[PDB]
Amino acid sequence: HATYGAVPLTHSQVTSVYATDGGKVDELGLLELVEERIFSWKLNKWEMRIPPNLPNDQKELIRQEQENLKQILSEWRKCFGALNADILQISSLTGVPKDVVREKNRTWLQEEVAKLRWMGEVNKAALLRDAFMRLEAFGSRDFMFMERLCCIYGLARQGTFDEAFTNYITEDPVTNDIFVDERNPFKELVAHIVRNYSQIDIIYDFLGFNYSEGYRSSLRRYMEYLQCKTAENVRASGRLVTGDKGEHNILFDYCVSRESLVSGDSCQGIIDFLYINGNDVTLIIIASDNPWLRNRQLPHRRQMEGIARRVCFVLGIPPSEVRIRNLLLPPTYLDKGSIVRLNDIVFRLSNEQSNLLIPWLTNYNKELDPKDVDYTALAKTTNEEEWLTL
Amino acid sequence: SHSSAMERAAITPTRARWVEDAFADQPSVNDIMRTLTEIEQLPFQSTHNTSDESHITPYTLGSVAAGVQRLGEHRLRYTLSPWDITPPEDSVVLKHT
Amino acid sequence: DASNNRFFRGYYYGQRELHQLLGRPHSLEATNADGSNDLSTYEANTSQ
Amino acid sequence: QRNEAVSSHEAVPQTPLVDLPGVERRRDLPADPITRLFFQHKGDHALYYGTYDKPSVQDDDRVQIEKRVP
Amino acid sequence: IFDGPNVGITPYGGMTRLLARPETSLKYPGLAEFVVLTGASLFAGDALR
Amino acid sequence: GGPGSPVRGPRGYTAEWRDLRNPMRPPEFPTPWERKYRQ
Amino acid sequence: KLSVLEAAQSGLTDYFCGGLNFEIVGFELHMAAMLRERAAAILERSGACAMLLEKADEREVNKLLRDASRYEDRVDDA
Amino acid sequence: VNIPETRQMKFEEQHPLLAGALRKLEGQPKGFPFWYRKYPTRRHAYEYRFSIPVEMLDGYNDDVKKALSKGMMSIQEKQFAQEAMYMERYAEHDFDTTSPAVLAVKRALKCRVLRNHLLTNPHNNIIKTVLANTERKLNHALRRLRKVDFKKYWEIIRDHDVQDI
Amino acid sequence: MHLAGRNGRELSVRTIQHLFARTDSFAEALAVFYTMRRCHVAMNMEAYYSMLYSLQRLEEEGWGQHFRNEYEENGAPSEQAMDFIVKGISNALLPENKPWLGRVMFQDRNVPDRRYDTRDFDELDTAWTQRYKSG
Amino acid sequence: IYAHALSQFAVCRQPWNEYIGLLTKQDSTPYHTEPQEKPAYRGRKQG
Amino acid sequence: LRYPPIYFIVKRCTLYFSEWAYAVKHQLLLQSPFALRAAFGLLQEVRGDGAAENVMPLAETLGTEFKYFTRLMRRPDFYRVGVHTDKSVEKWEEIKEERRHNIHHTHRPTRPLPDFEEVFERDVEIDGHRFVLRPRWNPRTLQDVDDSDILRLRAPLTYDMDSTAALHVPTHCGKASRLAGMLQDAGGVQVLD
Amino acid sequence: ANHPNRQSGIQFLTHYNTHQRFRVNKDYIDYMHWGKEQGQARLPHRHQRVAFDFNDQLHPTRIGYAWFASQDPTFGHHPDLSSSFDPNYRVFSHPEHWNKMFTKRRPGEGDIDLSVLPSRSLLGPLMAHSDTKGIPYFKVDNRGHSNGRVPGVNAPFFGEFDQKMMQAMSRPLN
Amino acid sequence: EKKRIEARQMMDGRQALKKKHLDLLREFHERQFFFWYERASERLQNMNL
Amino acid sequence: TPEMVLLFIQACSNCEEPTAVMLERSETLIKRLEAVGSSVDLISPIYDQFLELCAHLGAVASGFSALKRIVGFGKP
Repeated sequence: HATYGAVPLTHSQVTSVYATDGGKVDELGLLELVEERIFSWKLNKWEMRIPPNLPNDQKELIRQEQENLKQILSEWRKCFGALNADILQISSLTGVPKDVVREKNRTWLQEEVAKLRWMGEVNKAALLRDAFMRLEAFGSRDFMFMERLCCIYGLARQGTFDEAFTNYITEDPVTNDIFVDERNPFKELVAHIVRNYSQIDIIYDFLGFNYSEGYRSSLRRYMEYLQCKTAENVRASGRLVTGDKGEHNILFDYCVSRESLVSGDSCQGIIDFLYINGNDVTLIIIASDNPWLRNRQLPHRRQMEGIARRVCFVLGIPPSEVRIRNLLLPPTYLDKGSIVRLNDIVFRLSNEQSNLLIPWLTNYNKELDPKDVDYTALAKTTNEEEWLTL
Repeated sequence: SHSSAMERAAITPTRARWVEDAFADQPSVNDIMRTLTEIEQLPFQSTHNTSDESHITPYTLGSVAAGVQRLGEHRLRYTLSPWDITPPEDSVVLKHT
Repeated sequence: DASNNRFFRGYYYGQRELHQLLGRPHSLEATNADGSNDLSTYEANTSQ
Repeated sequence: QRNEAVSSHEAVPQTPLVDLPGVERRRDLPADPITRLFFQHKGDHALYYGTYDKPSVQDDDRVQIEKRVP
Repeated sequence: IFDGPNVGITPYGGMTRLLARPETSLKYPGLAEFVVLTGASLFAGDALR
Repeated sequence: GGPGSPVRGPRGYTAEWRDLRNPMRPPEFPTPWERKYRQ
Repeated sequence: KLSVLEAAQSGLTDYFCGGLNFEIVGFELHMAAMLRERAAAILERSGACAMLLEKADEREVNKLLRDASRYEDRVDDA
Repeated sequence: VNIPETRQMKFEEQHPLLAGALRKLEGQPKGFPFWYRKYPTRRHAYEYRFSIPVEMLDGYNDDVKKALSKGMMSIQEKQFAQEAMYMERYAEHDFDTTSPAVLAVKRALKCRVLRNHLLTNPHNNIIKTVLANTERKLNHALRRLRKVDFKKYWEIIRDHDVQDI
Repeated sequence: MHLAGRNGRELSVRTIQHLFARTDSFAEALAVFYTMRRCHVAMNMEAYYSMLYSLQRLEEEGWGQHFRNEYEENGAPSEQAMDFIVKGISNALLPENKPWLGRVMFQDRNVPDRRYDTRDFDELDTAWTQRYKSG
Repeated sequence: IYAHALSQFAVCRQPWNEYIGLLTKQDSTPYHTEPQEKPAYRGRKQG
Repeated sequence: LRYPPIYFIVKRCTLYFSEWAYAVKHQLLLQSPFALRAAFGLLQEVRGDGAAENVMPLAETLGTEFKYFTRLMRRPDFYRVGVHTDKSVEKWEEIKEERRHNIHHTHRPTRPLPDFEEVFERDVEIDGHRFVLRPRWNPRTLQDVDDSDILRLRAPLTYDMDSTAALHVPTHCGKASRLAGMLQDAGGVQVLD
Repeated sequence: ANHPNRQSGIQFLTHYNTHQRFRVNKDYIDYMHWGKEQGQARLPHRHQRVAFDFNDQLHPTRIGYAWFASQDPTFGHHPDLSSSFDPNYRVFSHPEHWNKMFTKRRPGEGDIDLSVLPSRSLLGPLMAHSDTKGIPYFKVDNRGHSNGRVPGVNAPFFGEFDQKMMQAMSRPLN
Repeated sequence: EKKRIEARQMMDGRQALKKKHLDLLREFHERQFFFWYERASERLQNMNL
Repeated sequence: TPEMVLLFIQACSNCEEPTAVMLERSETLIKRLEAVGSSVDLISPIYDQFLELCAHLGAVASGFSALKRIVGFGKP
């Protein structure tokens, strides 16, 4: 539990505290074991988890993060239980071993339902069919791999749940022998996470688990890392990361849209990042959570023309070919659809090196929620409604 | 209080005869196209090439004065009229009213 | 409280003074049951 | 409601699909701009809308009902 | 206005039966074909006729 | 039991999704329900 | 005694009753077509409703085909 | 009464090209109002009559300049000029005509004028009543300004060392 | 312009906008405005806004050349140069970020800010002629 | 774009208010006369 | 030009048979050829011999129209090019600007985006007709179509061909909202291999 | 109420701050000359009424035809569209504007204010005569119409006219 | 909490609209001053004679 | 007052060892008083003494910035 001296670890020190190296780590097996232990937990295991001596200003944020993680785990618990119930029912009906039920084919389903219907148990056949359909729908051992890994990483980052998975009394039902288990699957799991997923913090913020001004600094660091990898010379002075090479590889962090939009001086061309590749300029803007201001988030066409003209004046780029483009990013998180277009269009990153630089891109399958689908659909406003609406 | 001329119609008898000569009893789109092409080369002097009162599509403005007024919205109008812009041939000394 | 008690929903003395103290924009035929048209600035800006 | 739900029930929990930018907005009620007591102001001007005590400037062609005060 | 083919689809709505009525083909032969192909508009006067 | 009584209180598919079945599919147990009562 | 049916336009449009919204119909048909073409591409990649020996490929093909069929069902319902 | 020169300094800082244009065109007639940003409102130009800015009277004769100078303003015009000068020094922005500070300074100046008029001729019961009402409104405005800020209080209440209003 | 006024033909808004866009210096623009006033032309808010846009773009070009000098001398743009690139002139008349000020008859007029060559002016006329000949 | 062929027909709505105002009227006078003021309800006690 | 030009439009108070025929041919060429053939086939199928009895009733008319519509909407000619031809000039300008200035709406858009040049071909000549803008139909002309497609369109609707059930308008009005109830009352669907 | 000074009544159908017309102090009834077109003198004016009959025209919309091209070409100006209509248009009243009770009510005296009625003197236009054009030419107004877009005034008008409030007074069933 | 965040977003929108209203009033005042200068110029010209 | 700021600048310029704090104090005093704009034509000696202090310190950037600012304001 959170006793005196407990401090919420950060990303720099979590990798240091978890540095044991293992030759072979069952990435999915340890995740399943830790998830089933979390499910076997009780609701009172979350009480003494907030570190004692911290200011209330950040203590509220810590409690909010812990409550979010608890709610996510509780939400996933019932889905996992229903999935296991379906697997057990299918195994009971068919006789097929439970382990290999997970990866059975629709042709196997066809012959099983056919033989059940021939035997006359039409109810059993239909039940098996629907159970197999839903099991096929939600049967991946990596159904939400990044989500589960980031939940485990956040649980470790809280720096209080490490000792929970220890000193547990368990008995073998076949053997009837009772022994106290001292093994800690959480330790080896988080060690594997910090060994493999170097950008686990970036993934954690992209998934939207960083409520305290997250997803912005992580995005900036991701862009800086991508620029450094795709280039060879870099000078980072404060908010300007530029390449001294002849090609104008320039990244500029203008301001924070979320704060600047509400601070004052109501404008329309408030951006977040400005990236020039020497031939094209891209304005990357994180959409505001306020729908009324999201309409004016995008810069005007006149402002786009002015930006192009000013870039031509300063950088010396000929105005004959200047591709100035806008990119919108979801406000609360970052989805795979936006990540791929950011990698492909904003930079010169190709597919062959995309997986080289981003090993977790294949496992990043987050999709926009129905509440966040319309984050880019902005209703047009006529010139005579300037007084009335935004 | 209803006249056959005052009803809004587009199948006026001349157009009805045109349709019955260009579409009726023609069970092929290719045949219809051939008939239309044949009708294309009818000279204006041909008796079969009958005329009809063509409805004129309405103009945007409808009046020359209205057109000039609309066009004047995009111009800067001088303080003085063109005939009094020029200085007079007789010497006039400006003074208070 | 005002949520499940009729006597606490008295406007002119039960709730008008509280709304004046807390800064909530208050009206007689208010949208909320207590008598406040909208939340105060602190309530809107800060979580509880 | 329960009968309709069970009738439309599916063995698989189907996920929502992406639709057009909007087909769910509350349509403004019809009105005649020419012959009207008041203009049917659309809901997109909720920012411009005021309150009963301090109304905004609108329907200036008509007289304004002053609140009764003792 | 039927205006079916210009959008790339067959006209839909049931007006084809009214166009193919024997009364219509008797009063104005070829009108059904003209309307379905050219997508012309029939007015109140035309419907009265 | 009215409103004066104290309150009763309050990704995938849940546990109560599995038992629900479409009435189009045959029932698990063919209880001879009266048609009038079924309607 | 009498059920009148009409259109209440505020002067914005002059139509009485337009057809089925061809914009939304084309949008959903295009979405279904894109889903079907992506499913066909992944199916031929796996070969080099549908049933495939590979479990993940079969699952994603089934999901894409199901979503495309849902779009087609929406068009049919309209 | 004269305008504070902070306005000129701010205008020169904000708009360098316009300020340099005015400085180089000093003494020369000008056909374009460069000072439009310097004078957002009519009440912000109280040096000359009828809200005429100083820069406009450039290519005109000294007789017209003298006729429009401060020495030819009526009593009401002088009162309004002093009121505007005091209000612009407390207004949060150019259009600030509703804040308690500007309301209080306007009401205080009006009360001073009413008191002087009553000292001259006291037979106006209407003036007595309107002075009482204006005093009440000024008291209410100051009571409202108290909670929003008190630095303005320690700036304004040192006028004649009232400290007891 | 005296001949134009005598003949009675009225100068078009786009012609005036390009006339003020071709100017080089503030003194030149002031001379043009004085000449237009002397030629008995009633000034309009569109003309005033064209003059204001010309002033703004003159200062914009000056700052652009100033920052071009530093970019050439250093080999890398500066933070102030980037901020100017983003937000235009600091506190400029008719700011570009808010396009609801430079509007006349509910139509924005930002033509007299960028330099126009002999082709850019001609493109609009060629487009209008092509539209007339086609549709 | 597509209205080029449609505008060839150019069938438009015919006037109706003019027809109504210019058709023969049962009550038509050779010279129009302004109707006289009708009595109004002056008040409760007046009538 | 040696003298200033002045632009007039010439409108004919009376049209001729040749001019009307030219307008009709222009409209026919402008619209889709495959759609024209399908519409002609649908009309002749509905009309039949032309007798007062051989004309299909309203229910059969709606059924055949639904059959043709379902058979034709699967073609890319409808949902890729045809549906975008009715957009206004303002809408097209907005689409052009949005595509030219937006990344998320172009590279991997969650919502499909029309392409003006991909749906319209510019300045085409077809047997003496000049089209400043003509929609880009896959069967460009009427001579590039096949009669086998028309025969299959006129063939009766079957679930094997297009996986679409037949339409019966009155029974769909009646029992569509109660089909599940009637099936439950019957006892469910019997599945026989 | 037979008490003098209370003949105004208790009319609630006014827009004043109190329902007691004799107690309100905004507008004062001129019983001797008012009521020419509104019946009694105590009733609200035609341009200040909030109650409408079945066979009486409503308040005309102020526009301050061009937009009826799509409609019937012979349709003249809409009777419900007026170019000069002021809702709070003060009318001249002797008791409030031309008051003579202080004097002996002689023909030559009486306290009069000229703000009620626009000046008819030729002095007006002569002093307010300028070589430059007027406000509509100078385009000093940026608000335009109070409402964003009016199909009758700002934009072209489509659809069909609706004189009686039928579509504008209806309840959605969906 | 959900209602609170909704109200906060609404208040942010209203504040932005108020700032835009202030900007539009500034533009209107500048236009009025521009018109006044044109009108007042000729009167001073007449007063100069 | 202009006299007050001029006297302070004279003291901190003609004194000894005005290494670091006094330059920044003079800068903030100038940036605070210029906003009020009490001195407009009498600030030429103030800027002359500021330039003398910059000469004593050796800094060239601050002196050139002050010279550019005053020449923009209009001081010959």
